[PDB]
Amino acid sequence: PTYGVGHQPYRVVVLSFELLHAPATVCGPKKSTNLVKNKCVNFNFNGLT
Amino acid sequence: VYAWNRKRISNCVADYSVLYNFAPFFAFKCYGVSPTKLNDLCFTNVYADS
Amino acid sequence: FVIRGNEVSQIAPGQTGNIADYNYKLPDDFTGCVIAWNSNKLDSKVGGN
Ligand SMILES: *[C@@H]1O[C@H](CO)[C@@H](O)[C@H](O)[C@H]1NC(C)=O
Repeated sequence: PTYGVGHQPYRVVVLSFELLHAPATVCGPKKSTNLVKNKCVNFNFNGLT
Repeated sequence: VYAWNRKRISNCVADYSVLYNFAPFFAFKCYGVSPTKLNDLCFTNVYADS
Repeated sequence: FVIRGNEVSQIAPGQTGNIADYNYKLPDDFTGCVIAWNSNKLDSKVGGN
């Protein structure tokens, strides 16, 4: 505890994120809606807008 | 700061990795070079202002 | 993991150093986040940990 600011311990957590190559198993709090076909619509498929 | 020290370092092998042990500073602030790449290239003169 | 405050900046893509060369090397193409916080109250011990 007598050390300086550069010699003090730091706890590090590194979150490495995979791409959408595999099934998107970790997905955030977004509520999915019903699918509408044959119409000019905006779409958000697993973060692909 | 109005009478800042200036020491010329020359004719020696410079190892910049011991500065972290010498001083409790958090990080460098290097402008023309990179602090990780300082152990490779050789300099003509180096001046330590303080 | 737990490191020193001098070597927090070594946890980055394309960087070299002691822990970045011998303990934990991040791929230069690392797509993710690094969260480092001070833990001088917990990890430090009086007389040395
Ligand atoms: C600085 O010099 C003193 C003089 O004895 C020494 O004890 C100490 O280990 C040196 N290094 C640091 C980082 O204080």
